[PDB]
Amino acid sequence: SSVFIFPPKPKDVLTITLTPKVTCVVVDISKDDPEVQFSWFVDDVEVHTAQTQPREEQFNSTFRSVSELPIMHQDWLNGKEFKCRVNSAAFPAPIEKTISKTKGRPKAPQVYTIPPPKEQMAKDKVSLTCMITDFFPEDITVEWQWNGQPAENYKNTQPIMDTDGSYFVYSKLNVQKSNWEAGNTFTCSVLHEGLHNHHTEKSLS
Amino acid sequence: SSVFIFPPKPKDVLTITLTPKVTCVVVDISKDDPEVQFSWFVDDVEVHTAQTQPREEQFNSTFRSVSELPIMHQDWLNGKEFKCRVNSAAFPAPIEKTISKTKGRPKAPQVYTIPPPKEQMAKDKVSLTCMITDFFPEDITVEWQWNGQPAENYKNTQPIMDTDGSYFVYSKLNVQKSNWEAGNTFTCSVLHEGLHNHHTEKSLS
Ligand SMILES: [Cl-]
Ligand SMILES: [Mg+2]
Ligand SMILES: [Mg+2]
Repeated sequence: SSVFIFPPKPKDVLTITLTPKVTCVVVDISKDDPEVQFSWFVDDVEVHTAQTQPREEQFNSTFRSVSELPIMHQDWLNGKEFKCRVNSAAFPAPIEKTISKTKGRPKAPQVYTIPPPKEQMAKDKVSLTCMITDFFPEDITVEWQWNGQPAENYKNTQPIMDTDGSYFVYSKLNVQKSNWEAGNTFTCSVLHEGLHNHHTEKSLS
Repeated sequence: SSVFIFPPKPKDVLTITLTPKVTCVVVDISKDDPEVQFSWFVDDVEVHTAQTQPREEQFNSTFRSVSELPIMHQDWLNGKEFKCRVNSAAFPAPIEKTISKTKGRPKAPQVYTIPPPKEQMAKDKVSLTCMITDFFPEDITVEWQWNGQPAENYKNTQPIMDTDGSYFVYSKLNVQKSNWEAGNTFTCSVLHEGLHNHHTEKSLS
């Protein structure tokens, strides 16, 4: 069992009413292993407000242990370091994991939308595209809105670093024929620390 | 000299990187009056992180004294009460002022845009309109964006309470002829606690 640590949801970090949290996970544990113990520190000073989930059997019959450290929005943006120190019997020494915002001047992303390619219109299931470029750091949230309501039928590619140090991402929203030309409006909502108001919208029809 | 207290900028309250602040002002002071002393409390417990400006001569030759209490975003949204207690020699007893978010379930505003009325197109200076309705509480920020850059040539009416308990606001963006039909894009950016992502955009051309 190897330990992983995850950044907070970019959306959570930017919305005052949400609660950003750092996540530590010990996956691939043997039903036989003793419960792992977690320990957290914010800038090398231990904190005691984390909550660790019970323990859940995953898809490969083994388990995972999740621990969440709720944090302050500002601490993530100001670059504080978050350390998860996990140990147990099945570990000679404890494993330590670290994570913190990528450092550098934030850069605002360029958000563009793309209506179905000329050649796809011939199908009975098309796809709208949101093309987000030149942002930094990589933390970003991209979602789609049908008219004004959520849309769960979309996929975002993981951010990739272009040659120049910035990142890009594509979001693909699928829509069974119809809708597109004759129908409801489609909006690409992006949240990033580099945007004016930290958020922006672009819509298609 | 009567004392006033002002809510934090709605935009400040909602953007994690901005610093919302409560403002106390003692306007109409006589050049002869002794410097007023301020005192703050958050939920009846005094705080000592406020900063009071020196003292500035206003438009009617008299002066004003401004004191700002930086606060936490959450405290404003969670309904905490902010009290400014000001005294001095020119005051028998001290004056106390209170302010805090209006209480009730937040309601999301409906944001619509209006292109110049048919009858105004005949002029060499038109006006775009952003019509925001059904929001609650009244704290809101409405701004305009020419393409993607700020616009300072706009006016927002103060929010008004409709019959049903909600509020509405109109924002008027003026644009010297041209632009409108043949030109750059105009966006109405609104920030409110009741919106998804706390923010939204509507554009015209
Ligand atoms: Cl926001
Ligand atoms: Mg099983
Ligand atoms: Mg003078």
